[PDB]
Amino acid sequence: HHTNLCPFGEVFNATRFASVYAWNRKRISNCVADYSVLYNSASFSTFKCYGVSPTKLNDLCFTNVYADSFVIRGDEVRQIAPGQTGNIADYNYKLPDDFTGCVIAWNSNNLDSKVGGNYNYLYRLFRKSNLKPFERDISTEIYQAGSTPCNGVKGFNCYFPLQSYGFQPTYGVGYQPYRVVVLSFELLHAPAT
Amino acid sequence: EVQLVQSGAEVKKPGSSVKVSCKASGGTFSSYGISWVRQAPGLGLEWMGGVIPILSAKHYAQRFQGRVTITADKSTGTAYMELSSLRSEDTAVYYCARDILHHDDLWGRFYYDGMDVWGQGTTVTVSSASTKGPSVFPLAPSSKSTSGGTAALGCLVKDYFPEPVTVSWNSGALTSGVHTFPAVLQSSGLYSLSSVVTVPSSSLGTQTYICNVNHKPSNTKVDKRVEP
Amino acid sequence: QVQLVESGGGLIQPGGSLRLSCAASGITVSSNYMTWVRQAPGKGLEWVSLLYAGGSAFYADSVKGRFTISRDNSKNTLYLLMNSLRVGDTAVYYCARDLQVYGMDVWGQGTTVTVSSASTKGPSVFPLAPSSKGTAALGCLVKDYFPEPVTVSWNSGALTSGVHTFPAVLQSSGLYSLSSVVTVPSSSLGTQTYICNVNHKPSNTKVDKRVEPKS
Amino acid sequence: QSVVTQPPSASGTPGQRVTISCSGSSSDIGSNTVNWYQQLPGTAPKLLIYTNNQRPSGVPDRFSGSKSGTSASLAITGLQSEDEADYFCAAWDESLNGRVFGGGTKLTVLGQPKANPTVTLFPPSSEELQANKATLVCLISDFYPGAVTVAWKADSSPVKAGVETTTPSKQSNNKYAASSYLSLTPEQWKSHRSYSCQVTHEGSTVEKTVAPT
Amino acid sequence: LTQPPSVSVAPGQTARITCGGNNDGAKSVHWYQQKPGQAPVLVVYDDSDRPSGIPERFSGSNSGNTATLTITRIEAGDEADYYCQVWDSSRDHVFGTGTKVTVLGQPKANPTVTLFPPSSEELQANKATLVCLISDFYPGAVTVAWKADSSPVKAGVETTTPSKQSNNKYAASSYLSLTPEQWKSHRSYSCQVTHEGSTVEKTVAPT
Amino acid sequence: QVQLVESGGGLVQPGGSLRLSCAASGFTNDFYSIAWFRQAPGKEREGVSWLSVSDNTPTYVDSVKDRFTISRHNANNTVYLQMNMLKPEDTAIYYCAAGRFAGRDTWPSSYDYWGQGTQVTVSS
Ligand SMILES: *[C@@H]1O[C@H](CO[C@@H]2O[C@@H](C)[C@@H](O)[C@@H](O)[C@@H]2O)[C@@H](O)[C@H](O)[C@H]1NC(C)=O
Repeated sequence: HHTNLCPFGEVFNATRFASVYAWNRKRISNCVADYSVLYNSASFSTFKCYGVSPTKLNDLCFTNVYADSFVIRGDEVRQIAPGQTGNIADYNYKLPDDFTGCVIAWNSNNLDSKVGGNYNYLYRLFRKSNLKPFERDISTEIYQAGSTPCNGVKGFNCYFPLQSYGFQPTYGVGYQPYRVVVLSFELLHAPAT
Repeated sequence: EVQLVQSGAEVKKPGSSVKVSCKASGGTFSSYGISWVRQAPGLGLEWMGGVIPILSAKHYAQRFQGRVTITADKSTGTAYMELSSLRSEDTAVYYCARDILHHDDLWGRFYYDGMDVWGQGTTVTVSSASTKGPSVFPLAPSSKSTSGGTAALGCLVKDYFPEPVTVSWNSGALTSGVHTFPAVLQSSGLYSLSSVVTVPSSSLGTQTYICNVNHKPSNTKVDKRVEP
Repeated sequence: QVQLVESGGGLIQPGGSLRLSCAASGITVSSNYMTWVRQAPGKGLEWVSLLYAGGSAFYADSVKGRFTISRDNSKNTLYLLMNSLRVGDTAVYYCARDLQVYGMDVWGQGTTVTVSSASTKGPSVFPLAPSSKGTAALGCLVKDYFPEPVTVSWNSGALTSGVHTFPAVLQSSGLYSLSSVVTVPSSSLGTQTYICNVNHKPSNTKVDKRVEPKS
Repeated sequence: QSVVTQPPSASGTPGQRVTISCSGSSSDIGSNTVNWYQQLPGTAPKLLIYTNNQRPSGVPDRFSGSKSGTSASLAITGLQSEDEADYFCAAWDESLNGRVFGGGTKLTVLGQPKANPTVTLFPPSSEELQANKATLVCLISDFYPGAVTVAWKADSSPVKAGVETTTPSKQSNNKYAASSYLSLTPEQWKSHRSYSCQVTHEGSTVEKTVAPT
Repeated sequence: LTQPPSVSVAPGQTARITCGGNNDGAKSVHWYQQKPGQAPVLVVYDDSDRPSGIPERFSGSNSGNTATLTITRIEAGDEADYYCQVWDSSRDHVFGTGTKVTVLGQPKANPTVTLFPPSSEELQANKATLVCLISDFYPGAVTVAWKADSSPVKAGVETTTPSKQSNNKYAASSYLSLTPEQWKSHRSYSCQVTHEGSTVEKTVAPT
Repeated sequence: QVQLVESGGGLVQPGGSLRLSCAASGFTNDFYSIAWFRQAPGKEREGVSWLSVSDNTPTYVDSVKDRFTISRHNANNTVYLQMNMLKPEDTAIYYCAAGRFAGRDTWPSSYDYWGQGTQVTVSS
């Protein structure tokens, strides 16, 4: 049967991913796919589920799924988790404390890195305050650290808030690109369906 | 308006390397990328690579990936482009321009979105041959180069390298009627051009015509008298 | 404008607590990467802690659980609370605003923290005999005293030229130790008597030690 | 092997409108902007359009861009003589991770007059023959439009060995010039009765003929 | 991060200070100058950038497994300690071990090493201290290694920092605290003092 | 509170077997996961086997797939890693880690609890 299979292809197998500061969100519903093959896959170096069981995922049903995808550094995968602090968790992508879903990551050094450097994926380094869960910031306003307004002038305390991930084939795993897919599962009680 | 002055023209031997400079203008690096584009003779434009100083970032074009280096010294505020293992097909004019950046927030990327201010370009020549002064021969006027009382006489500037060669007539005193043709690049790698001037046929027995060939790369000047 | 004035340093007994301040001018602490960096007496630089503009704090492994970084936006001052101190924490502590990619531009003048004992301990003086193997060097070991300084003379000041009193060490025990040597000709080791006069004023210590060749 | 494509040439009556087409794929125009450059012969290119259809300062509203899916178009209203140039489109293709320039489109304004080429053929000089070399020089000037084909003939038969010809170059009077050279041995020159330089321009040919002394 | 202990450059010449590590491509490099009794001052940021007001004599570079700071036309005002710091992880910073750039104001002088065994009076108090005294060396940069018989010893070592003595040379002292059993167990202990490639070693034995 | 107790290492010949054990103590429920990291001489910590406790699902790296076997005994609340057909490549300090999740990860920093390492040496 294939009345409506889950279009995880457009997310996991996407030809290009977003930068973490501008992470994408895909809404998934209607369908019905299996997560055993996902969890039993030898390609996902990270597969962490919170409040839910990855292999008992086939037994459960929900209302909605949010498929958040982006690219970060290797040693930043640990931030994609509830209750984390750091450059990514504070300024790029924040998971709530009551997060219900799975965090999936895999090494993408074969795709998102080229000789000389893949200086395309970006991240937010400066922000006046931390992000609320699932908040997205794409502003390029010159960050102000002094009392004087920057007014579009890159002066003393006035710098750009974004920087470039530079990925090369010889870099270490902690600095190699990793594509992340965050699946958020919604609420449901007494699944008789 | 700003200005990007690149380094002078270059002539290189296959296998060597060339490094072109491109001076910026004040605080150009602030919110302005820089691209390196070359254009072969009679061909189109070809992006080679670029750099973004504010993001401390740079990328390269597939064709030149693995044989190019693009640096940006922000203290001097200028960029460089070094192409190594040069081939004859790398003969082109190499341009440097500032690129206005576009922000595609949907995918979280930052690429170049047009280059308004351009540099003046840097001509780079790659040929296996080395320097040689030209052999200048006179192209004498006769009844077969004469039409309607006007005679056509010239000079053949043959087998020289590299460009350029400048030709004048009678130390510059004769300018009208002169037609100096662009040089041809022979299969041997040497250049050859010609410069002709049309004069009244009645002046052949009264005025002496001398072509002044100057090939500065070889430090050679030739003054060739052209007689009937 | 643009100043990082620090204060709060001094001596503090081991296991004690001490709080450092970093008054800022022109630069807003609450909207900057503010860090603390300490430099042990004569070693390199060791980053200690930081505070994000968003409130996230991070610490080095050598100070985790013992130090705490905070700030006050009304006073525009960076703080560093220090608990359970030991002699390894004795250093000159700096505060600096971090720009991450653009480094640490503005630094404070730095305050000094000395973690050692108290009261006053007199030194133990041991002779450094001249070796039996044209000149010979003998000295006195002024060991385990606090606080500085001690004065060392030779033969009640009658011997000055050739005397070299070395600066003292600060042992990890918090106590000081120094040595004073005088390089004499080898032919006089048997006919002349050498006595170092070590004085420690805070302990009212006056020690005269004779230094003879080792038997 | 290139992705972006433009028509090689384009014509337009003065004062009217022209469309230059730019064809791409999903990897460049699918998700990245496309800009347009104008380059005059001998000079350096300049930015004409930059965000599909934004105009920099100094670009009149006679130029307008447009983008729909994988295709782009440049329109030039009220054609003026100074608009005759090369037009390149370009977009940031990510598959190759870099900007890709179009093949270019040469524009020709039809207000200019046609001109037949002036051909002058010089035989080998006696000074070069004394150096055991021989070179026939055929100079072609004052022809518009800048496109000619040159053929050499030995006595009563064509020849291609030893032929070197230049590409057309725009002169000062906006006409074009080209030169062709035929290298011979001092024996090949004296053996034949005559040599001829044929210059074909717009279907018609002009031939000059020379003979040894 | 690994930095050389010290460099020595003639006045007016150029210094080069290296900063080595693993995977020095993605991460950036910053440099700091620390004059005596002064706070560090950022001299070079993001590999090659000079902040406002800092002389053009300074310059940086970085590629492979090595970054480099270049100080041209050196004056006595450049005598300081220079530290590198990477831009690696936004959760922590690491510094180099620092490099001393002695501007030469006098010729090179090798150190005079004197090693003393524990006194017979200290052993009776159930203590043992080896005293290694280093003096008359220029530039003021030395490293001390201790040895039991021929094995390296790291614990119990207390070493001063080089201090300028009267004749503008430098002095230092290293102490090895031992127990009388450890001192009587081995056959000999050694103090190894290195000063710009040269190495001076003194050895004492329990007799 | 939470504590990981580890034991079972030792010296063995090439081809021998060895049984490592990790005793989890201060967990309220079964919703946690266990990983085994080994730190070769000069190398970093590298995961070799994972176990989602609430799901009883194992995951092994390709180099130890058919040779290693991870399992959990319920009453003692202890996870075992049975290592058969050992090779000299397996010589490393082995650590067991836990985290409040159901899954697996290759990054040691993603685990908040660690037991004390046990030595595994495989030589002749
Ligand atoms: C990932 O891609 C695998 C490759 O299969 C090819 O791409 C997908 C989109 C299908 O159209 C398939 O018919 C193609 O041959 C898939 O086998 C796999 O299911 C994909 N999985 C996910 C999660 O995207």
